Amino acid sequence: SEWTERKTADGKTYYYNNRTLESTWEKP
Repeated sequence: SEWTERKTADGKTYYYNNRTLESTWEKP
């Protein structure tokens, strides 16, 4: 488990990063 791919009710799969505390919306 490296990146959190979770679906927010907005209909978006947001990649939230709690490892370094960063919000990523574009997959590296």
